[PDB]
Parts: sequence; C-alpha cells; structure tokens
Amino acid sequence: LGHVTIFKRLAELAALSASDTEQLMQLYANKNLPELKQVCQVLPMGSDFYTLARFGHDIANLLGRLSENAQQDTKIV
Amino acid sequence: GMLPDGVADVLFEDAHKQEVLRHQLTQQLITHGYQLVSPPMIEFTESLLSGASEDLKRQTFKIIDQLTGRLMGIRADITPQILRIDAHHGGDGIARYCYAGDVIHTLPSGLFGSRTPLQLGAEIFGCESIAADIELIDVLFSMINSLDMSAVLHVDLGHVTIFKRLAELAALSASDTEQLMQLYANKNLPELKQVCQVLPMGSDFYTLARFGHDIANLLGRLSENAQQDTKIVTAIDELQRLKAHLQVQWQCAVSIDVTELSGYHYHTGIVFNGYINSETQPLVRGGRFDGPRQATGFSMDVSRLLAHTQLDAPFIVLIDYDAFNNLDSAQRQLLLQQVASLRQQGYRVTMPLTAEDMPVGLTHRLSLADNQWRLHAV
Amino acid sequence: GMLPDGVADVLFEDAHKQEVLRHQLTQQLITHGYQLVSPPMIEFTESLLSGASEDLKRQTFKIIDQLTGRLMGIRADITPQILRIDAHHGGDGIARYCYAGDVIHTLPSGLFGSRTPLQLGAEIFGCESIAADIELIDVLFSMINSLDMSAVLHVDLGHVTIFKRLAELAALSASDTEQLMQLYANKNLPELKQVCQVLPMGSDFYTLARFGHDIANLLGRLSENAQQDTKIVTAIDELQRLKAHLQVQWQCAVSIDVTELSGYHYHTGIVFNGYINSETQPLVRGGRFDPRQATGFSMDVSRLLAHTQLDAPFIVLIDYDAFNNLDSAQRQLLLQQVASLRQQGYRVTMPLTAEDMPVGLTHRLSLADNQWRLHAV
Amino acid sequence: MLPDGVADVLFEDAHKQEVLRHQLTQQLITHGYQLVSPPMIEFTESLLSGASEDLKRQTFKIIDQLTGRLMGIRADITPQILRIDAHHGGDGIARYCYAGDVIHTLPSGLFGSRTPLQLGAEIFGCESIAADIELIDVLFSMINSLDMSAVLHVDLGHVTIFKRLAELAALSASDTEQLMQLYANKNLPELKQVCQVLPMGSDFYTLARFGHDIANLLGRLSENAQQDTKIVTAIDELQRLKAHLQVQWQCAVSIDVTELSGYHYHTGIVFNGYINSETQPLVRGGRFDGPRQATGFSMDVSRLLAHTQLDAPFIVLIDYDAFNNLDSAQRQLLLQQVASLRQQGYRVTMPLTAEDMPVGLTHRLSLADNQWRLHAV
Amino acid sequence: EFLGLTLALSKGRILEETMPLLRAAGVELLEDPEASRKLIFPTSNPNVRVLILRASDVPTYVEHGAADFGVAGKDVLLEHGANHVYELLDLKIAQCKLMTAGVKDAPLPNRRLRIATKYVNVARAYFASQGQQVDVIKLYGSMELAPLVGLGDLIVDVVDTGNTLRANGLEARDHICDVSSRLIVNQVSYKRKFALLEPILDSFKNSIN
Amino acid sequence: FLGLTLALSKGRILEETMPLLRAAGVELLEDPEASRKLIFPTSNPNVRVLILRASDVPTYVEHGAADFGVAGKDVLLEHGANHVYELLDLKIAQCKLMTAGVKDAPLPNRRLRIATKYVNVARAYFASQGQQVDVIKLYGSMELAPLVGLGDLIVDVVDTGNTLRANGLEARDHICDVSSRLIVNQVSYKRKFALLEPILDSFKNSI
Amino acid sequence: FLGLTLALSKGRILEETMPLLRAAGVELLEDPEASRKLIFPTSNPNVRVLILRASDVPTYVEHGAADFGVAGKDVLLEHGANHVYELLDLKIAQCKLMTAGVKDAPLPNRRLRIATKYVNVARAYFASQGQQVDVIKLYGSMELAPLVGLGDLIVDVVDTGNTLRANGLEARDHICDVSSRLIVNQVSYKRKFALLEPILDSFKNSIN
Amino acid sequence: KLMTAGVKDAPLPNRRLRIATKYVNVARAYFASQGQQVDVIKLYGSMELAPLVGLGDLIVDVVDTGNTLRANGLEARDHICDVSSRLIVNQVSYKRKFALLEPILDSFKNSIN
Ligand SMILES: [Cl-]
Ligand SMILES: [Cl-]
Ligand SMILES: [Cl-]
Ligand SMILES: [Cl-]
Ligand SMILES: [Cl-]
Ligand SMILES: [Cl-]
Ligand SMILES: [Cl-]
Ligand SMILES: [Cl-]
Ligand SMILES: [Cl-]
Ligand SMILES: [Cl-]
Ligand SMILES: [Cl-]
Ligand SMILES: [Cl-]
Ligand SMILES: [Cl-]
Ligand SMILES: [Cl-]
Ligand SMILES: [Sr+2]
Ligand SMILES: [Sr+2]
Ligand SMILES: [Sr+2]
Ligand SMILES: [Sr+2]
Ligand SMILES: [Sr+2]
Ligand SMILES: [Sr+2]
Ligand SMILES: [Sr+2]
Ligand SMILES: [Sr+2]
Repeated sequence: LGHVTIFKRLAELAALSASDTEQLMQLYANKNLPELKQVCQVLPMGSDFYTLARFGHDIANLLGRLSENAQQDTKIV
Repeated sequence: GMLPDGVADVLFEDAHKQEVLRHQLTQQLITHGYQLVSPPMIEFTESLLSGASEDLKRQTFKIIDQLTGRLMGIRADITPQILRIDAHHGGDGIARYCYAGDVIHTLPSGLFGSRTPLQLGAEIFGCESIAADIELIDVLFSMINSLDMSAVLHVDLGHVTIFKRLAELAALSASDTEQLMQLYANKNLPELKQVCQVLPMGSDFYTLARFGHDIANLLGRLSENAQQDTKIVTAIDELQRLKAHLQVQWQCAVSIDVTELSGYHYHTGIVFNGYINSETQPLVRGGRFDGPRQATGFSMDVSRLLAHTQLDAPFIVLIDYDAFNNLDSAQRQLLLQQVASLRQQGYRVTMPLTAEDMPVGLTHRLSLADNQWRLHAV
Repeated sequence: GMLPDGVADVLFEDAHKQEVLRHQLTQQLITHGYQLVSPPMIEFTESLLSGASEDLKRQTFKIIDQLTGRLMGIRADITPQILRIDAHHGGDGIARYCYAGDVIHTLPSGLFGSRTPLQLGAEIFGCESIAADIELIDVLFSMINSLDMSAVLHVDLGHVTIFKRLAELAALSASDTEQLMQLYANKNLPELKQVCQVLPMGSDFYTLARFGHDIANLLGRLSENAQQDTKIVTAIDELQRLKAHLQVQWQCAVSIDVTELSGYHYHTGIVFNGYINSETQPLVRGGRFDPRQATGFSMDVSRLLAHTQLDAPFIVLIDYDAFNNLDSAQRQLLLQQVASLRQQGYRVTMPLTAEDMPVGLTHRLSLADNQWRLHAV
Repeated sequence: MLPDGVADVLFEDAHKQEVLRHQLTQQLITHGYQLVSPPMIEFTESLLSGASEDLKRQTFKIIDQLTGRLMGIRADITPQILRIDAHHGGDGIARYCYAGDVIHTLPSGLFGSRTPLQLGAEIFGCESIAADIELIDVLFSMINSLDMSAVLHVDLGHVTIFKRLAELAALSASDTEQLMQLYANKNLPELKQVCQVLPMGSDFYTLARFGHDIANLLGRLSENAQQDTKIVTAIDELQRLKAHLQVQWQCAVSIDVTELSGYHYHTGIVFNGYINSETQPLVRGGRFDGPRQATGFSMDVSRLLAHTQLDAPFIVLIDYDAFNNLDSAQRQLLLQQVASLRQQGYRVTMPLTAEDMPVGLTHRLSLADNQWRLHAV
Repeated sequence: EFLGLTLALSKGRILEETMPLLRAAGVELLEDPEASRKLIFPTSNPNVRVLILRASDVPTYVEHGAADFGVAGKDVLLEHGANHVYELLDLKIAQCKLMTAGVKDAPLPNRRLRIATKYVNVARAYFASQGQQVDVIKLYGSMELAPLVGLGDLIVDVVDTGNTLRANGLEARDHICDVSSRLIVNQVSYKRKFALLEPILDSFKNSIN
Repeated sequence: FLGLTLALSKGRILEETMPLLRAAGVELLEDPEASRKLIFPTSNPNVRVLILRASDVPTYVEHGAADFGVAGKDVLLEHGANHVYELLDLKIAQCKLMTAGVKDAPLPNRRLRIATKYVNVARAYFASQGQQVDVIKLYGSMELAPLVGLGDLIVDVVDTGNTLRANGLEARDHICDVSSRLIVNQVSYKRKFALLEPILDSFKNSI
Repeated sequence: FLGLTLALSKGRILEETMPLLRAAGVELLEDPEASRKLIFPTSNPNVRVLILRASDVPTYVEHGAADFGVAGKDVLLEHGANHVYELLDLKIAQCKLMTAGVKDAPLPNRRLRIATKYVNVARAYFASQGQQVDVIKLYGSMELAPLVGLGDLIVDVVDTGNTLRANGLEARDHICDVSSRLIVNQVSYKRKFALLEPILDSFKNSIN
Repeated sequence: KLMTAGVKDAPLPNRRLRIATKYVNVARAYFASQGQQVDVIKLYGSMELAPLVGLGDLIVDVVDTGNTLRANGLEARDHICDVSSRLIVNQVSYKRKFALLEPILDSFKNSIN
C-alpha cells in the first residue's frame, strides 16, 4: 500500500519546485537513501521527505516522526 | 463525433450479451474438437501479411516496433495467424483451430459498417476432402441453432475454381478477366452478352451468369472443352454435395452463384456466404484457402449477432442499506451466505455503500420481513 | 505518381539552379561574417526537441537508434541545432551562424506545402539591441536583391511581447489565451468582440485585432494599464523602428499584425514574415527567440526556383567519328582544350557512341582543317 | 550528446565541405552528367524496389500520416536514380550525378558514419567498357582537382568470373556460400581442401591464389573456363581498366577477382578506391542493373575533409568607432569597398558594438590618413 | 406505406433523354416536374414513383435504399464510388466524356499542377495513372472560371461539344474516359423486388437495341 | 490584374449586397442573371467581381483567386474559415442552422441518420449534444430525405420555415445563427489594405 | 529456500564485508577460496551467500535470485541501479572512477578514444564535459590499452594509483567517488523486511 | 562446443524461457533458429550458479568434458555448434605486413597438418 497524498501535501507545505519534486521522486523510485539524505539536508522540510523513505514502512509511527507542520495537516493525517 | 466512424462502445446488457455469445460459441467449437488459440493483436508484417492480398494490406494499420525499428501491423484478420501457428505446431495430418478476438480495419466494408469486429472462427487444415467443408457447415449450423434467433440465415455457395478453369482453357488476358469479373459483380447481363460474343468460349462465361444458379444442369450447358475439364467437373460436384447436405441435414435455403468471385486472391475452391435476413454484408464468410497444405474455414463478427439474439431479463438485486446495518455480526454472516448463493445462481447483488446506492436497472430488493430476508420486485 | 504528397524531385536544370542558389546565398552569408555550420539530419530527441513546441514535436519524425534503444528524430528545423552548437562553442559575446540543409516534416505546413524543404538561414546570438534585427534585415534584403527576381517580397511584422504582456496584466487562463489565439489566427472579429466583452482588459485584446495594423496609433488606443507597461511600449517602439528602416533603406511595403502569434512558444519578441508575390505560405520566417539573446530567419531555397532564372547553359558534344580518328597526341591536345572549355563552364560530353546525344544540346565541337571549334546546332 | 556515427561538421570544416560539394558537383555537370536532387524520403515501394536485404536493414522506416503507408529515409541514392531514369531517360545513353545526405541505421565500419554526404555519378544505357572508362576519367579528374597529399589506391574485381565458374561447375548454394566465406577471409588452406573435392575446384583455387596476376589468369584456368566467352570478356575488361588507370592516370592498381561484396547488386566489373590505409573504401563503384545497362560510383564527401586543405581565410572586422563617425556619403563609399572585398571572398563583419569580435579574426579594416585599409592583428 | 419501386432521376438533360425509355416501359410521369413544387412524383404505373434529384445524390439515395434504382451519369458513379450498387445497364444516353482542360495555348508550368474540379476523385485517379503529382481543389459550382483567375491550371469536367470551353477561352486537353448514363440498382432491392424490376429492365434493354 | 477581386454568392446574397457595393463605389455595370459572363467589371476600375456558387466563395478567397468575398456563416462553418479573415458581420441574409424532421414524428431511440449538405456542422453539433450519428452527404435539396427514409433528420438553413412546412417537415433544434460575412484573404489583407480599407469602412457604415 | 540470499563480490569487497557480516550474525562457515562451492551457508540458517563477479551482483539482485547484495557504486553506475534499492553506503572499498592516460603525454586535441569496462560511465562523463568520444568496450584489465594505442585514455577505478604508475600511466580527471553499497531487491524489501531489518540495523551500526 | 544446459532432469517451464549467459548474441541467434522466444540475461562471471538460484532456466556455455556441469547438478541439453581456436588477422596488417606474417602463417598451417 502507498498513498500519494502524503508526499503531495509535504511538497505543497515545503513549497517545492518542479525540479526538486522530480529529483525526490527519482530517488524514491530507486530507494537511494545516501543521495536522498544529502539532497534532503538542503531542502525545506527535507527531514520529512527523508522520513518517508526511511520510516514510511512503519505506518503506526509515521505520523509521530513527521514535523509539526506535517502533523497539523489534516490531509496528511 | 465522440468516437470514430465504424467504432462503437458495446455497453451494459449488450456487453453482457456479447460476453455470453463469445463464451458459448467458443465452448461449442472446443467441444467439436477445435483447438482454441489466442494469437496477439500485433505482429511483424513479415508474418502478419505474408502472402496477403492487396486488400488485406490496405486494411491493416501499420505501427513501428520501437525495440527493433521494424514494421508491425494490428491484425485485420486472424486467419494468417492461424497459418503461422499451424506451420509451427500442426504437422502433416489434420488439425483443427478456433479463435475469437478483436481485429481492426482501416476502412469499413459496407455503409456504416464496423472497423472493430470481434472476429470468431474455425478452421480445418490438412484434409483435401469435401468432408472437411461439410464438418464446418455442421459446426456452424449447430452454433447458429444454439442461438435461438428468429432471424434466418440464407446461404450462398460459390466455387472460384469454375471461372478460373474457364479463364485458363479460354486463355483470357488479365484485362478480359477483370472486365468479366466487374460485369459479374454488377449483374450486367446485356454488356456481358456483348463482351462474350467476341471472347473465346464466351458462351460458357455468359452461361455462368445466366444459368449458374441451376447447378443440377450447369455441367450440361457448358462447352465440350469445359465438360472434359476434371477440375470443373469436381467443382460442380462439390457444389451439389454441399447444397444437398445443407437442405437435407439443416433445412437451409441455398442459392448458388458461381460468379461470386470476391477474394479471387485467397479462395482456392468452394466458398460460403451466410446472410442474416436481408443484410447486405454477410454475417459468415467461409471457404477453401491455402496453408503444400489444405485449409478451409469460416469467420464472423460476433457483434453482428447482438441485434438478433436475446437473453433473459437479468435479476438486479439491492440489499436494503438500513436493515443490513442493524444486523448483528452473526446475522450478517448468514445474509452474506444467502447473497453468495444468489450470486452463484447469477443474480446480480449489490451490497450498498450508502442509503442512496442504487444499481442501474434495479429489479428486486432483498429485504427483511418477519425473521426472513426475501426478494421483492420494485 | 510514385512519390508521397509534399515530396518532389528537383531535376536537371532546376537542380542545377537550386545548387547555384544554395551556394551563392551561403557564400553571401559567409562574407557578412556568419559562420557556416552543418549539423546532422538526426539527433537524439533529448537534444533535438529540447524545449520544443508541441508543433515542432508533431512535425519531427521519430526513429530508433538500434545501438542504444533510444529515440532519435529527423530534424524538422535547424534552429534548435544552432542553439546546441552555440551553447558549446559561442561564449558570452556576439556570435553569428548560417546554415543550409534538408529538413523533413511529418505534415505539409500549409495548403499544398513541401514536407522536404531545403532550409537556409542566418542567426545572431548574444546581442540585445534592435541593431541585430536590423543587420539581419539588411543581410536578407541584400541576398534577395542579388537574385534579380521580378517577384516582390512583402514583409509582415508582428511582436509577441504585446499580447504576452496583455495576457499577464489581465491574468488570463490557459483556456482564454488559446481561444483568443485561435480567433486571432482566423481574424474572426465578430466572435472576438463577443468573447472580449466578458474578459478582463478585453477591450485591449479586441484593439490588437482591429487596430494592430496601425502601429503609429496602437499605443494611444490601449488601456491605461497597458500604456504604462514598459515592455508593451518598447515592443511597439521596436515595430516602428523596423518598419521605418524597411521603408527608408529598402523601399519595402510593410504591414503590421501584432496578432501574428504562430510560434508563441519559441518567439520572444519581434517577428518577421516575408511573402513572395501573393503566395499563402511565407517565403521567409524570422524572429527573436531564446540565458542568451538570439534572432534569425530561415527560408526554403526550393521556393525560389520558380522566381529565379539562370543564363542558358552551353551544352557541347564532341563529334564521335572525328575524335576516334585522332592519334594519341591529338587526343591529348583535344582533352586539354575540353578541360579549358569545362573550366569556363561549358558542359562537354565525350561520346561513347555515334548516337550519344546530350539533352538540350546547343553546340558541337567539330574538326575542320586540323582545328577543333564550336558551332551551334 | 550525439549518437554514434553522427557528427557536426562545423566552421572551417563546414566551409570546406560546402566548397567540395559545390566544386565536385560542378565538375560532374561540366562532364555532361545531369544533376538530380531526389528527396530524402519516399514510399518503400519505390525506395526499396529490388533492394538487397542489407539495404532494407540499413533504411530507417517511418509512417506517412497522410496515407498510413510506409516510407523510408534513403540509405542510398542509386535506387532513386533508377526511378528517375525509368521515367525520364529513354532507351539511349543517359548520365546522372547527385550529392545528398543519406542515413544508415548502423555504421559499416568501426566508428564509421551513419550520415554520409553521398556524392555520385552514373551512366545508364551503354554496354561497352567505354562507359566504365569515362567514369574513371571523371572520378580521377575530380580527385586530381582536390590537390591532396593522400593517395588513392584502386582495387578492381569482376563478379562475373566467379559466377560463371559457379555455373559451369554446377555448384550448390551451400558450396557457393562456403567458397565466398573462404575468399572473404583469405583462408587458403581450408580453400585448398574444399577445392580438392569440388568440380572444377582447381579453378576456384586459382582465383584466390593467382587472381591478382590478371595478365596470366586466363591461361591458368581450366579448358571449360577458358572456352567461356563471359569469363574471357570479364578478364579482358579488367585488363583494359587496369591499363587505362596506370597509363592515363598513374594509378596504383591491384586486382582481386575474389572480391564478392554485393554479389547481389553487382553484375560485372567493380571498383574500390581506398584512401591511404583506411579500411573502408572512399569510393565504391561498378556495374549494376537498370533490360537496362548501368554503371556508377559514389563516395562520402565528408571523408575528404581530413585529406583536403583550403587557403587560410581572411576574416575582417570593420572598426566600430571610425565607422559610426562617418557621414552618409562616407558610409556609402566604405560599403562599396566592403562589397568589393566580399566579392573577392573576404569575410567582412560590420560590428553591432565596440566589443563585436569575429571568431578567428585576421584583419581590421581601419581608417588612417583619410583611407580605409586592412591591417593584420 | 410504399411497397413498389422508387426510381431516382437526375434533373436536367438526363430527365429529357430518359422519359422515352420510361414511357416504353409503362412509367410516364403524370405531370411536368419543371413547373412543379413537388418532390415525390407518381407515374402511370402505380407500383413506381420517381424522385428528381441533383445528379450527384442519385447514387446516395440508391445505395442507402431510399430509392430502389436510379439513372446516373458514369462521371457521377466514378466520382462517388459505385461499390454498393449494381450498374445493370449502359443506357447509351447523355453521352459525353471526362476531360482535362486549360487556358487556350497556355503552357504547363514547371511546378506541381493545380486541378480545380467537382471530380476530385476522378482527377486524383487519372493524374495518378499518368504518373503525375497534382494538387486538387474541390469546387461545387461551375468550373470554367477557375483557370481564368488562377485558382487552378486545369479543370476536370464533362465535355460534349466543347462550346462552353471555347466560349471561355479554354480548350480540351486530355481525354480521361467516355461517359454515359447508367441504370443502377440497390443490392437488396435487386434480391427482394426482381419481379417488379425485370419487365422494366427488359423494356429498357429493348429500347436501347 | 493588380486590383481587388470580390467573390459574391449567386441568388439572395447578391440582391442584398448590391446596395452595400453601390455605397462603397462598386456598382456592377450590367445584370449578371441575363449574362453569359464570368468576370464582371465595376464602376471602380480597381475592382472586379466573381459570381460563384456560395460554397465556392471561401475556396476562391483562401487560395487568393479572389481577395475578398461575401459568404454565409453556414458555408464558412462547413468549409472551415481557418485560412481567411472574417472581418464583418454584414447582417444580411439572416437565417439559422437547424435540425429538422417529419412533422410530429418522434426521434427513434436508435442511432440517428442525418442527411445533409452540412456534414461537418452536423457532426460537430450532434457531438456537442453527446449524440451518436450516421451522417449522409447530400449535394442537392434536403427536404425530400426524411420523407423517403434516407435520414431521420436533416440539417439546413431555415429563415421563415415555409419550405419545411410545405413538405410536412418542422424545424426541431436550433444549431446556431447565420448571416452573411465579409471574408478576406490573409495575404490580400496585408498587401492591399489601402485598396480594401475605404470599401470596408463604407460597408461598416452602410451597416 | 525461504530465507535471505546475499550476493557478495569476489576479492577485496569480501575481505572488508566479513566484519559487517559477523557483527550481524552472518559469518561464513568456511573459506570460499579453498572451496569448489557456489552457494555458501552461514551461522544464521536463514541466510546463505553467493560469491559472484562484482558486475553480476546487480543482475542477481534486481531479478530476485538474491534478495540483497554488496556492490561497488562503479558497478551500479555502469549497470543501471533503477530496479534495486541502494539502501546503505557501507563506506568500504573506497576508491574513485577516473580517466587515465600515458605519463606526461598531453591530451590530443581531436576525437578521443576511450578503452574501458565502464562504457556507460565513460559516455556519460565525457558527455557532461561536452566532449565527443569513441568508446571501446574492454572486459579485462585496461592498463595495457593506452600503451599499444588501443585508446588514448582509459576509465577505471583508482585507489592508491600504484597500478597506473607501475605501467607508465597517471590518473588524469576525477569522474566520481566510489564505495561499496548495500543493494536490495524491491520485492524482497516489501515481502521480507522482518528478516532484513536486524541485518540492516547491524550494518548501519557497524558503519558508525 | 557451445551448448545449452539446465538443472538435472528439471522440466521446461510452460512460460517463456530465461537464458543466463555470457554468450548473449549466440544465445539469441540459436534460440531464434529454433523458432523459440527467450529472455536473455547477460552474465560476466561463471554461469553454473544461475539455474541453481533461478536466475535463468538454462545457460549457454562452452563445454568440453562436461564435468563442471555434472559436478553442479547441471546437464548439457542441446548442441549449438562446435568451437575451436582460430587465427584472426587485422585487415590493414594483412595488406601492410604480409612479408612478416607469411612465414609464421605457413609454419602454423604446416604445424596443423
Ligand atoms: Cl452495406
Ligand atoms: Cl494437406
Ligand atoms: Cl433464511
Ligand atoms: Cl524539377
Ligand atoms: Cl582557317
Ligand atoms: Cl587594404
Ligand atoms: Cl477545344
Ligand atoms: Cl495538359
Ligand atoms: Cl418550421
Ligand atoms: Cl553448491
Ligand atoms: Cl590502486
Ligand atoms: Cl597515479
Ligand atoms: Cl568441461
Ligand atoms: Cl551432462
Ligand atoms: Sr551534505
Ligand atoms: Sr479469415
Ligand atoms: Sr434453437
Ligand atoms: Sr527556424
Ligand atoms: Sr536586383
Ligand atoms: Sr550506390
Ligand atoms: Sr592537382
Ligand atoms: Sr578610399
């Protein structure tokens, strides 16, 4: 199971460009964790984007690992 | 228009009916010993259009295989694929094949005809005898009879060999063959009579158009050179056997037209054309063709049967939303068991997501009254 | 006929004439300081169709590179290849390029058009000034004048900036932009009038179509918000300068149509369309385009063939019998003489047989009194 | 960025390619060859009519959206010349030349081009070896005009010889293929073995072992071979071309009667011109089929670029400040002077700005002592 | 309502030349069509009615079965496509021929030729059979004007005497094919209503000789 | 000829256009009805007129054989007006494009057959109503088609509707409003505006 | 086999990986060098290992014949890593991809010939430098190629550079940094996470 | 000789066969000449492992004795073609350096007889 809304809301709230969205998506498709970690240090809310790839599998605790702005988004919840 | 000309949705009960016809007719063929094959919609033109007529080539859409740069087609006909399949798998003995699949044509045949027929057919490879053509007729008519139509199938028999042998023996040019064929196609008797006065054996070519329908006496009206051609004699004999078989065994109205020369290219002998009521385009086209391998077969557009076939009204059932959500868990499990049973019998049962959830064409509600779930019409 | 629609042989004297035109026009450009480049007919679509319009994409045939599995195109236009070349080689300063080569289109571009034009052009990169556009006009007209045609070039000027600024300032949707563009392309004034009553600043959009031709007064007919946009003002100023330059310097008939928005995608400013006599499709298409400045034009050389003439050629046949009667040393002297005639542009056939007859024969080279001389037929 | 076997030709190389294309085309025209310029695309019906399997694989396929039918991008121009000659040439002798881009799906040789600029000449309707001799003359006149230091080596073959031996010895398909493979690989030992057990196998061995010595080849062949007229004529043709090339043109000629590339399309004598020690021939020619006689050659003009030289160009910049200080009448005189320089082939840039700097600048045209003059940089 | 035969006739000259054949087969019109605001015409035979159509619509009415049979020029049939009807008789009336035509003594331009014509399909077919490339322009009205104002280089039209061409400074160029009026029959009507058709076809055949 | 060529439709359009022409200085020298002549001169020597079938007007104009013309919007819609400029609604020969059927015959529930001259308009219209149709091209008059079952409906221009009622037919749906328009060749508008402008101003004023 | 299959590269990677494996409970039972064996069991009975040529590691993993593997980033870049998950930089077998030519020979100013195993990396790199090249695929060792004129440069992984200098070659341009990575099959990551997680946590911990 | 090879007595699956091999082009060519569709997987290293872990159904490899196949639970299946070592020569070197080559080629030719 997946859910595209989560990444789309994070992409909205972090005001990502087309370029940056494409790059994260490519990195997600490859589950390239090292290069994702690098790219996420220099992105707004990049911590949340990293969390999706690293801890998304554990859906019971995903909400609690997300940022405050993410946790207060109803659509994400 | 929303959709292209000759391209139509088949929706709802029509689609259901199409699915039933495809399935039943396929199963019937399988039970007569025909092996089902399901070739793909696309092939390289090397195989798909191998020895194709010019007509089949124009009817076949071309596309490019991005993996090889080579040319592929979308099939306009399944028979060449059966040839390919029989070459690899069939051996030297008799082999039987059936199929049902979508084919696409670049242009309609017939005014407002389909470009997307659901082509169903049967083919017998490796038998020289007229017995193979008779078996196919039997299979076809068994299928037609299973449909319980009020529409009547009229059968027209032809035999391309007769005109081809006359064209040989009279040593006709390409030009003269084309002109006779055009005149035959138009049933233009006066201009045919004129052209035949100045042709070698022209009397025989005129006789085909004027007296070909009377197959009992056709041989005796033909010239001495024609009467001594074995192929002409055998062809006329084949026509007489099929005609008799169709009338005796199947009570079929049969007309003979030995000037029927559509597919002069692909046909190599006897031909059959089945017309439904007074529809201009044949429902069924069949006849002898080439595999040195013998082959005969037929095909039809399943979608053209939809107007002439009927299914029983369906039972479309809605479970009552409020009553169901008032049930305890054990009551639900019993209802679901009952619903499963109804569905096994072919009832279409909707389990509502909401109180407004309404199946199209609703015929019954499954409702709770006393201690009991029961169907009641609307 | 055997050939596809919009695809034609150019044969014999026409082919000769095409070769002369291509060569002369290329040489003229080279002598004005334009660097000739000859990019290939095919590239990977990555480069060829980078930032291409949807139109250019549909116009470009696709083929598959069997060495990589990747998609290549056959070029439908050379300009993107000039961009590629200038990116790698041109630096930050001014650079000039010219070219001439075959391009292929999937569909004819207008009624009865060619799908295989011989595209010749010139482009100036790295100059912001209207002076670059003026140089190009001068080069083009110098080229046209060198052809000694009786056919006359009419020039139509447009400027995409004007409508793009109005579309911005009026905050138009994609839908509404498309509809105006379609209506402009058709100069459908009634339906445009209706659509403009219900659009923001719709008065200005109507004015473009109705009064755009009168560039002297266009600014004063526009709304206050339009009139205070510097880009709108500058664009209208550019049109006035080019128009004046063309009339003064070249005595050119100029019409203005600020609703000319073909290639809304690739054009970024002033645009030029040169029509030959009353032919529907422009002979010459040019404009500003696209962090680097660029402007240029192109034309189908083949469309000049109907309007250009060369002198009659001199087609010479050597007398068969006389030649075969020569000794080896006599042959060598004749061949030296034939080489000289050929250097002067005589077309000399050395006959294989007594029946060997050049098409369009005009002279024989014949032997009388130990001397070979030309005489007309 | 670019696909394998696909290259830009830029700047002075492009200039040089344009000069070569133009000069060589003009030379062919002055020898009586009619220039034709067929299109890059045709329906496969015509383009690949009687094509080899190889030509078919080499030809990219595309779909004509106007008819749904299959077109190709030409990989070779010769079939188009056949088409053209059928419609326009009649029963007599006809001469054609051409120069145009062709595209191949795969390179022929390691790192070879898939986008050659194919230039050629063809003679239709003459049975005589004299047509092949005229072509040699045309070709060598062209080669000599290029003033190269590189030397062209010519290899002559003649497919008739092996085909007649294969007929007279009644060889199977299998055995023909095996000899051809063995010839291609110069495998003398395995050829010797295979030939001990073949009818007339002695002759097939002789071709490989003594084919190069064309003066004595006839006398080494079997009695049945020596009494075949076609074998005799073929060997005679080889001897005439060889002599003609050495005498008239001082050409190094080798003979290889086992050269059987294009067994399909060649019908007689074949010519392969190699430049220095380059593996792939620069020029391929020979007899082929039009019942119409045909012979011709072709070459990739782009492969001449590495072996040809033009004089250094004169690239001139007019001084910006001095020019803008001129009055109208002074400008007109300068422009007259610039026009004259350009007529002589000077590349003169009229600067848009004070920083406007032509690539490869060699001279400034400057104002000193009331006089405009060139001075090197 | 109507169980008989519906006969489609072309308006002008065809109607004049066909009336004799009809009278001989027992099918005279009851009234003059020219002075009548009427669309379906009855005949002296009560099993036959006639439709008076523009000539190019005759094949359309017949192939779709709105008329069982009709009289149409072979020019019309060639242009339309006659694949869905039976061309039973050459009536040998309204003879003329399809021809190319151009301005008097005007030379062929070296460029691709423009044909302005009603007969678009015939034009394409003809110039194809001559191995020549053309650009065809559809016209619905009269064609003689087209070359005179440069719309096309040539026209394709039916020519009898040629008087119309010469009077406008045009001349016949190539002969495309011979044209006459034909009797066409709907495929279904030929099968279902042969008994009604046969006498009328025998009478027409006899009237031709 | 260096002037303007004006293409006019034959019957009613010609009557209603003559006034506009006279006001712009472009009267015909003679009656076209009683003339075996194709190109007509005018009182202005820079203007000549062509009298064409209405459906040919856009053809002559877009190809530049006429620089401008008067054509019904029905014709323009059917033809395609992509290659011409529709400059003016002349507000003459007003009518409307409509569907029409047999009087009080109901629409059959099956796929409709449309018999019409206006094939492209018909396809477009029935598409916008989400309705599937079989269209049959007719070149001549259309009132007969429903009466012999060729089609269920026709698409035609209707003014009063007298022709429909006289044949047992009735207008059904309104497709769009139609009037005659002034169309201009794209190139002629650019090259010959000086000749066109007064004539266009006069037409605009006459309206 | 219902457990995890682990693909390891031969040679140096195997040496540097053994520590990480021991820390995660997955030691080999025997020496691979002195064994005529293809599938090796471990101290954990849910894990077996495959010893492959390095260039085959991504192939076995993406097709699911191994659930996870250790592969150099040079191999992954050359192969394409689209169908696997690159979970961890193991920071072992560090080196870098470089161009290399003859010692103190200058680059000719023509089309370069590159002789290399790393054909795709080479094309990509020289493309990003806007340079046209002719690439020649080699399967074996590359140091010989420039010395006999097969190519002007090679592309290879270089650590110390000792191999280059010993053959008269020198590193020229730096292409990118390379280390061994833990790759995982996409399906195995979804279906067998419970088996993978401890081993991945142990590897992650073993790295810092 | 070049041969196909599979797991000992393992039946052909009914689906499209997977070949894991160094010899990708040979594999494609061979299975093409048998009119059979295959999915080929390029391997650079040893191939005996591939069928044992399901990477492919068959391999293509050179086999002499076949001891390597049997020792790994594999068996030779089809014979593709015979293989031996060949002397190959550069085209240019054959033309430019025949004088140096000829004795060496004559010696090799003689050493084989
Ligand atoms: Cl039909
Ligand atoms: Cl058989
Ligand atoms: Cl119950
Ligand atoms: Cl031409
Ligand atoms: Cl004298
Ligand atoms: Cl000087
Ligand atoms: Cl005449
Ligand atoms: Cl003509
Ligand atoms: Cl009404
Ligand atoms: Cl093992
Ligand atoms: Cl190292
Ligand atoms: Cl180093
Ligand atoms: Cl072994
Ligand atoms: Cl074994
Ligand atoms: Sr960092
Ligand atoms: Sr069939
Ligand atoms: Sr029944
Ligand atoms: Sr361009
Ligand atoms: Sr001039
Ligand atoms: Sr050739
Ligand atoms: Sr020289
Ligand atoms: Sr001076």
